[PDB]
Amino acid sequence: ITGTSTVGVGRGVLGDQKNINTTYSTYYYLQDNTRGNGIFTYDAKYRTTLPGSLWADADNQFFASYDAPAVDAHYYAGVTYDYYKNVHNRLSYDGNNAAIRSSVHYSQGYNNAFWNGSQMVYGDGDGQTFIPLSGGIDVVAHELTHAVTDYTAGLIYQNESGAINEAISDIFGTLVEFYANKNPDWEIGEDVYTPGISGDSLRSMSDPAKYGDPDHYSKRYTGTQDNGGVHINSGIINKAAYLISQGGTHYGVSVVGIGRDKLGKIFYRALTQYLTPTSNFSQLRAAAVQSATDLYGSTSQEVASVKQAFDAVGVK
Ligand SMILES: N[C@@H](CCCC[NH3+])C(=O)O
Ligand SMILES: [Ca+2]
Ligand SMILES: [Ca+2]
Ligand SMILES: [Ca+2]
Ligand SMILES: [Ca+2]
Ligand SMILES: [Zn+2]
Repeated sequence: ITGTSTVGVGRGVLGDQKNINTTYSTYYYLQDNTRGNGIFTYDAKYRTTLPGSLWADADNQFFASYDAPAVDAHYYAGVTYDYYKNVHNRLSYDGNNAAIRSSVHYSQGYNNAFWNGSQMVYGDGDGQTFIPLSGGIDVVAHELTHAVTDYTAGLIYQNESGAINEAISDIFGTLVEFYANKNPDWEIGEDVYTPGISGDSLRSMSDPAKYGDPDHYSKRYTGTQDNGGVHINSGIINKAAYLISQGGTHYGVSVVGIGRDKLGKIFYRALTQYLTPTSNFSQLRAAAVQSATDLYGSTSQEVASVKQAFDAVGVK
């Protein structure tokens, strides 16, 4: 809509209070004009028709429990925008400030969120397995990172290429968690998964086998479920990103950690410069080793730790 840039306030899924960029024209719209061609948040109103209606509010106050998922979808899209702009000099998901569109209240009891090729979609969950999935900054950053991947490497959402795709989304989901610096971790979806059970998560990068995901190439899933295990074989790359950042010893291979900034730079460079739609794990190692070499030189600790990390999860 055409209108005035303004600042509203509301509560997120977790009851946290935050300010949100709105646009005034009769109603206050969840439209942020401060970021590229803007960030727009829509109400799917418990239906599967997309995007639904641009989120509208009479008083610019978003404190109803109905409002909570919209507040987080809108705010965490902004933090994610800021991360790619400030840390990687990237303007929105397409590199040219494309409008970022989110719909919340998708379907009834929907225990998922997705990038549909055009926009992000968040369910409310059933209240048991999930609460509203926009509540997780790692979830919002994960789904918008699918958009980045689609406009860069274009990794095919199948087999090894699909697993790298899933891994990139978990890596950048987590680095956006750390950039926003609330209670960041190396787990995926802890904030919105199983509200009755504390301490658990959907997936773990630090120890993927905790949730039944392989942490070594030799334990890879080769069946057809989950498009050839895109959410499963992602553990092998997830664990490698974790060792590169934090270090550790895994099946007796020692890796010196180089921290989150360097991990980000290396994997962003691999994503935008070397990876292709059909890239496998082996070509991801080569891409990640070339990126560290470009950035830090062939003889650096940074290149050594990428090599030791890919060695540790059994990727030659
Ligand atoms: N995003 C993962 C986990 C979601 C929870 C399962 N309903 C997937 O779709 O496989
Ligand atoms: Ca209101
Ligand atoms: Ca957390
Ligand atoms: Ca997390
Ligand atoms: Ca839980
Ligand atoms: Zn994903």
